[PDB]
Amino acid sequence: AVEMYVAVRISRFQLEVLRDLHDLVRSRTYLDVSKSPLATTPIRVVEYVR
Amino acid sequence: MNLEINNFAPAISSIGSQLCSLSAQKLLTCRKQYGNGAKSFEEFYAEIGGIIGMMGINSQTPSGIREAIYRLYQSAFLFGDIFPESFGIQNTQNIKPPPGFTAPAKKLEVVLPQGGAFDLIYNNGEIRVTTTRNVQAGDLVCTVTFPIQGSVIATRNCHVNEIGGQLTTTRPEIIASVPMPARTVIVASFDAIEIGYGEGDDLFAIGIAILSNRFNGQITPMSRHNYMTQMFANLPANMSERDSSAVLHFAQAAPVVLGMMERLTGAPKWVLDY
Amino acid sequence: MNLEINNFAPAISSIGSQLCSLSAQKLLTCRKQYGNGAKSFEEFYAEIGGIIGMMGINSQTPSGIREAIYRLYQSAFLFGDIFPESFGIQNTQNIKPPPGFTAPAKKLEVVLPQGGAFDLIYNNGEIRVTTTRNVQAGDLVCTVTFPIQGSVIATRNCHVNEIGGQLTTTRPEIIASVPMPARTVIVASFDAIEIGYGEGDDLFAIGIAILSNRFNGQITPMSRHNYMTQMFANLPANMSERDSSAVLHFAQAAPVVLGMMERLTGAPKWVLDY
Amino acid sequence: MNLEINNFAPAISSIGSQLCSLSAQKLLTCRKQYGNGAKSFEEFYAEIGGIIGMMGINSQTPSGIREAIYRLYQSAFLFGDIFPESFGIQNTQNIKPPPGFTAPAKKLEVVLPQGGAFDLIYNNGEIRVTTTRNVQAGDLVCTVTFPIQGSVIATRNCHVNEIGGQLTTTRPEIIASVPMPARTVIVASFDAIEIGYGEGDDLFAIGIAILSNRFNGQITPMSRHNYMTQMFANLPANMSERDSSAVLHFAQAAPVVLGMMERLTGAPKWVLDY
Amino acid sequence: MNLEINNFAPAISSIGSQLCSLSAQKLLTCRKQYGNGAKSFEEFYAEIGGIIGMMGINSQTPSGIREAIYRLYQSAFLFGDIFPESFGIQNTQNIKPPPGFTAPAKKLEVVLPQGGAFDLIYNNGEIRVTTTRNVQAGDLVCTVTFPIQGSVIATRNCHVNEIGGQLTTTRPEIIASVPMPARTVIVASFDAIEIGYGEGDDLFAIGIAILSNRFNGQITPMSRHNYMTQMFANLPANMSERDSSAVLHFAQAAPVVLGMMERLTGAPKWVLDY
Amino acid sequence: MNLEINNFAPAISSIGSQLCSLSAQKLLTCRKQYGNGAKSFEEFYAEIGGIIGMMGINSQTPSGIREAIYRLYQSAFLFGDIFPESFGIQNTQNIKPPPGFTAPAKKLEVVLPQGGAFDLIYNNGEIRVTTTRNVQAGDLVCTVTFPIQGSVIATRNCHVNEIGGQLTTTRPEIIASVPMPARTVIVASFDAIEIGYGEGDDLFAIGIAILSNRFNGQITPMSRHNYMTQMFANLPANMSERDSSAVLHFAQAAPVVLGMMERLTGAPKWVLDY
Amino acid sequence: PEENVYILLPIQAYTGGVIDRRDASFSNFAYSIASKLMMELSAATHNKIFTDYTRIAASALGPEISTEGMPLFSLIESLELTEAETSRLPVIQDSMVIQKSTATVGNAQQGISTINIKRVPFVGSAFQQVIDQLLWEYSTTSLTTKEQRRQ
Amino acid sequence: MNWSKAINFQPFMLETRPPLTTIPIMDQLVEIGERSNQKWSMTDRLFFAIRKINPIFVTSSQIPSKFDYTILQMPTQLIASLKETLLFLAFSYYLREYQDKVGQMKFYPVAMKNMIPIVNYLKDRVHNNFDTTLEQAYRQNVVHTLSASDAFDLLSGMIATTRLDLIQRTRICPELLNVLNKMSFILIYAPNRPSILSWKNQS
Repeated sequence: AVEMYVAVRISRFQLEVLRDLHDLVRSRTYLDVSKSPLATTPIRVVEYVR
Repeated sequence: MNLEINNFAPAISSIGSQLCSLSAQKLLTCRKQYGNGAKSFEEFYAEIGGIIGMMGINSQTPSGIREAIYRLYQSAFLFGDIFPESFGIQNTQNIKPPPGFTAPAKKLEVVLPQGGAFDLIYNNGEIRVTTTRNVQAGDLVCTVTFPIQGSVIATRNCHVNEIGGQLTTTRPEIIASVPMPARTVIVASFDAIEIGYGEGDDLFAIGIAILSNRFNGQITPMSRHNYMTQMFANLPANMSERDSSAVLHFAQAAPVVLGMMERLTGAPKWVLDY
Repeated sequence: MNLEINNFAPAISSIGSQLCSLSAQKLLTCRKQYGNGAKSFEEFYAEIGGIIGMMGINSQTPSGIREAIYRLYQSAFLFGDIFPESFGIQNTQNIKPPPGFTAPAKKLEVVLPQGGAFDLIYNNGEIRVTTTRNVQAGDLVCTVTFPIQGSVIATRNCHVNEIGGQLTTTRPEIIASVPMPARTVIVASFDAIEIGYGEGDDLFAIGIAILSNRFNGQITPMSRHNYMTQMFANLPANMSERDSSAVLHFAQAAPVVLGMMERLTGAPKWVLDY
Repeated sequence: MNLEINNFAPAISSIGSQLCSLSAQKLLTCRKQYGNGAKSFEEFYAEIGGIIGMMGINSQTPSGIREAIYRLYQSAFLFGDIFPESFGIQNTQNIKPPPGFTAPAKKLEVVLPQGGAFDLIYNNGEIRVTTTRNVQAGDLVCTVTFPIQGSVIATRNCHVNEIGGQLTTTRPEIIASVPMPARTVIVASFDAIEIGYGEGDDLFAIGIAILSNRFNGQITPMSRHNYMTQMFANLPANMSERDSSAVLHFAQAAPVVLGMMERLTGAPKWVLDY
Repeated sequence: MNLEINNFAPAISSIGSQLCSLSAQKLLTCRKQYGNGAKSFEEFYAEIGGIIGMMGINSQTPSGIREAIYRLYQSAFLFGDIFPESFGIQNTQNIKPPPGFTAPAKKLEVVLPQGGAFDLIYNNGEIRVTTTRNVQAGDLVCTVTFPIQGSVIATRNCHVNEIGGQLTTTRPEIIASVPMPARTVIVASFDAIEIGYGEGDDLFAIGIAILSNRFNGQITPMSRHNYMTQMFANLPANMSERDSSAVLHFAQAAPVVLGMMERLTGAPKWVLDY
Repeated sequence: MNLEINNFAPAISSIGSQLCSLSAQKLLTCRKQYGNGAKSFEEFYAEIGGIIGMMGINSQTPSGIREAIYRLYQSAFLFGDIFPESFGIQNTQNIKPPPGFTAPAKKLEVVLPQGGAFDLIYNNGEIRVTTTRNVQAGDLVCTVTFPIQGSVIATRNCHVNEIGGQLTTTRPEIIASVPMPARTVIVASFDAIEIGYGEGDDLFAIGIAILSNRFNGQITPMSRHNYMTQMFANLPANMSERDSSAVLHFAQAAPVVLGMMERLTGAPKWVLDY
Repeated sequence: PEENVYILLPIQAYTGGVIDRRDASFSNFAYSIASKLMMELSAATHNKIFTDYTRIAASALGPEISTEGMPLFSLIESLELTEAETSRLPVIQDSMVIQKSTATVGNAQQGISTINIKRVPFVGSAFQQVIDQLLWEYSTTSLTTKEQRRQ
Repeated sequence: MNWSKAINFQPFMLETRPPLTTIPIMDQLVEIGERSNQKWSMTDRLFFAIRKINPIFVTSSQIPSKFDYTILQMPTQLIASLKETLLFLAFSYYLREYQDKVGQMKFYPVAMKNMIPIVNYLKDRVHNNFDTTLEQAYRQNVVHTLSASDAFDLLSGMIATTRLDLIQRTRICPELLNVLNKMSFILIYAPNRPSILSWKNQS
């Protein structure tokens, strides 16, 4: 009713259908700070010990 | 069919089998979502389907998975020794066990001992030999060179090592049980499973041609049984039974997946559930 | 069994197979959520067994799916006048390929030549003929009428067109290769797959009686092999081999699903994975 | 093999089959998302492969599942008529049908009149007997004890109750059709299915050894066919054909799951889809 | 090989040739700018190589162009009387001349008179006949059925209509010029071009199989020369030489472009420069 | 010639061919805009014919391209199996396909069976042998060592495998079909294409001298056909057709480009459109 | 829409595009979208590495598990799960363990180092997985350790 | 698989087009015929209309044709009747609303039986009345003297397709359904039954 005599339509669509609830889990990568922490200071030469 | 398998084959095969299983799963998922219409199923598969999230393979086209399989197969079974990291494949000892073999043994392979004492004929699941001369009980007549496993049925005029109906060894040898004169015949039948997989023979027939048109100097079209026997006879001597299965799974899955990508039918269970 | 296949059979089959697949997928979901409560499984399935979003199924009960299956089967294989009006058989321009056949060819159909020079007997997977009169080498002795494909297990005193252990054509012809007088015998065995699907043989047995009770004047109970032979023989000659696969897939999917809805067990892979 | 199947067997078998199905599903789920990291797949499975949701299992590790399987098997099939008062066996009001049998009938158990007349030998898929003396038409020559259903092929010089190529009874009785002199041979082949499940033959081989190492005085290693025949022979008479299938499914699934938990490969379809 | 050329073949062939030319131009444009990187050439091509702006294509992948080629070929040459309603064939008012033929005439086709006076053999670029009986000078001995054009070299004992070394008519006839005894030999070599295109023969070989796998009942694999001769012989007589060239260009270009889509090598000039 | 081809020849060839195509395209680009003034075309090309953006090349003058070609040729085909780190090789597996061969097979290469039974003489495109002694039908006569694809014409007193006039295998074997005594002669003509690219033969002759004046110990001036026969004979056995094609394409393109940079005429299509 | 059927709708994530009015080709539009999107994506991970994630700390109650995507509890309301499907949620949560492995960094000119990595499970779409993998592969280029740098 | 939801591409319609070089010339001749009154309808006086119905046997599809004047026949020896001729004329008139004006190709149904003797017979004995029309003759001859099934069988026999083929093709393209409705036809579809036919007046 809110559409004209001429219709605007879509030929293709894409969506994901899952049959098992446990297929929603995926994986990502992170750095292990505990064993490979991020460096916080640059390398410097030794001078002015105090 | 000449080919040189490297010792790093299990590492390549663990990746190839995963790629094949992912492609089969994507094919099934996009196959259940097709509505009959203007576009053929080939166009639908080539457009919305073929999208897999797998590291080390940066192609979401059917052709991309096709040449990933080509490269992995060429590295694993034809070039020779080659380190997996060279092609971006991480080489890791920790891998997954492949599914167990389900190929029914119809033409089991045996090798007669020297001296021409006996003559061998084949049947659907049994071997029958005839004695050309007199033979005394307690000597070999046949031995399977292709490993076999399963139950034994209808053993006549001969004896095999078995308990409860199950063959004790993977390579049983038949020994005459009572001396026989006058050119009689001894029959041994089996209900056993050989090396390979049974489901998906239609896809293999076209996949072997697909990958023989490329490696024509190495591979020729043949039946699945002959291909499995040639592949098994060429494995390196010093490798465990765990790595052999992993190699052979990819060795058989590459042709069937290449064929499945042509005829967009279903996929066997031993490919999907890896 | 008399039956008349119309020209729109692939279109009807493409809807019937989808309906059967949807019904099978609903049963597996019901099995996982049963909960072993006061209601029986048959009572539980009756309330929640209806397909949703499927046009042309008026009822929300398995009775509606049964009626739809009856209508589609009757239109496709029995009467050319009737054509169902509530299903989307208007947008049937293209059809999805069915799963490949998996029925083992145990009893393979052959036709002897008009000469009467041979004797036909059958075995589990092989056929052999005895020669009534002396036969010159290099002539046809047998030819199959039910298409097969696969390897060849053992051929003696005969030759077939095969390369690498794989049959060339889907209708192999057995030709004598050596002169052979005085009532000889030639044996040929095949590791092949006939047209059809092996799993669900019990479900077919239950469903064929249900399907034949309604159409008593057209369909009678019989084995799956005879059913397939007659159905394939009744197909039109000038039809693409891709449509024949769809027709033969629906012709078996309908009885299997009919028998599945009565015995609430699982479904074959070739039905659910369409 | 000595064992006593009590009257509560179906109730135990339902819980056992549910536990086995959940274990197999969890195994495939954790197999689908192994990251090939530092940890091996066996340790990953021992980490998460045993956490399934069901009341009664004391531990959330594969060892707990093994212990529960042992307890259920002992209570259901062995001399101990004890009740596992830990599982949800209060709400066992209704049970679910098990999947249909898929085991091919290669060796079929048969019994002679025993009067003393026919020599019987076994074949790959058929049987044949030779008349020691002359026999008149219409007398019993051989009957089967293991139930069987399927089509009939290669019926020569004998008669079977068959319409449309399909067997009419589950225990066919072979009778002589024509009087036969001079000690001729009659044959009968069957393309049928016996009691049991075909897929997963090796996993049964591992599991039967595992559980015979524990119940040494009751269970000994032995093939699947013989195991199923004895298990069927020990079933009580006052039991529905639906309950007997429930007992047999768990009887075969327990060894298969026990062997599957050690060889971390896939699972058979008849175990997963319960 | 059976086929019926419809009466609107030039209009179909113009659209088909334009589509093939656009595909070739896109292939070479993508081929020139493929910088060696992470993706191989085929993933690069199968992603941007199918985006062609032309009426009738319902996809942006090479599968769409392949299916368009299939439909156009079936409508134009095969027995199917299906008119492609989605291309611009209905609105065509004029056609473009196709490139001139460049196929060398190595095996020129000749038909002997019914007398039986001569025996015909073949060489690289000539024919020669041997008289069986006395023949007087001034009568036909040979004539070409396949159109040819070019110069004449090394004629012996025969006269051909030519001025300045250039053949006069497109179907020259060979007549004796000297009364000769029986067993005399006469030759005629030609530096001419037959109907067809000489380049892209491997592509034709690998595309004729591609389009014969689909239209198995109508088209069988063969050489380019035989294919072109059959196409020319099946042309209707009421055809201008300008329309026949337009039909033949598409008839040869369809297999070439089909094989080009498989092996992503270059394209012949007569295809791209249409 | 003496020369060793390493296992990484395809990787070097895929860079050499790209460099050759770039140089040829630049040559035509500069040839299109030549001012036609007081300066000759040689000075114009020497002033503006260089490539500025390719890694590996260290000069913007043509001499840089020449020196890069020298390095690549020496690395790929000569004794020193030196891997050029200066050019950037990232994947040794990715290889753009080269254009198909176009060289007509005039002097086909065949070897006699070694029985000293036939005499061999050559012609424009056919070989023909005369029997020295009596020969029976059905035995080998000749076989080709240089692979050939195409059609077959004028086959007399011999048999070759063919489908529709087209050769089946790339190395056809000629076997006699009739018992032929008394020093008869058989012929076999092929309208086929050998290995290499016929176009641009003038540039090859002038470039082979240029690159033999440098590698005089390994390369000598000769014809293109002999050069390609030896180059194909030196290919490793463990080499697919996809890789040997690239190796041979570079092997022919290097002399052609070297001679084209001296005589500033055009470039062949197979060099431009790589 | 029904039991054991879960639909994951593709929601627009990026709205940056420029239609080619000249209509020359289609690859220009895709390149414009990709380039404009990567401009913004690279500006958010300039000098940062993905290190922080949400978790339940390991204890006697079990091993360390991840709660990283959208909470599993919200799916009960978002999907209208039945009481027989809610029972599967706790066993999914208890199965989201974290796996550890190693990755190699550095070129030949620098030093070949080794860094430890984690592979945590999250609940979400596969498109998010692909985007996050692209971000990780882009961010971890040109990394090295302090001892190789000192050498 | 041969089937289309387009009316112009049905199996019973023939595509026609002049030779590709003479297309501009044939356009001028069609304008010449538009200047004269060279068009037949179902509403104009039958006395005038019957003067401009000249069916022509077709031997090739390369023939010029005008949308409001051409009706085609194939060379045959059978003789049509008055009812078949009226059914075919009504079919061809109501089938021309869907003709494709933009393109150079025209589609026309072919008449299996010869209608020339019937047209000449009718033309010999028609008077110049002010109210008789072709539609009136159709209504008096076909609708009021035949059942719907018999008239449908006659129409099916007047084109190549059989009765079952018309009933099947009517379901794919709605344009054919509208065309048949204009000819006062009604189709009722019920499960497990063949289709029944009725006139619009009795429904």
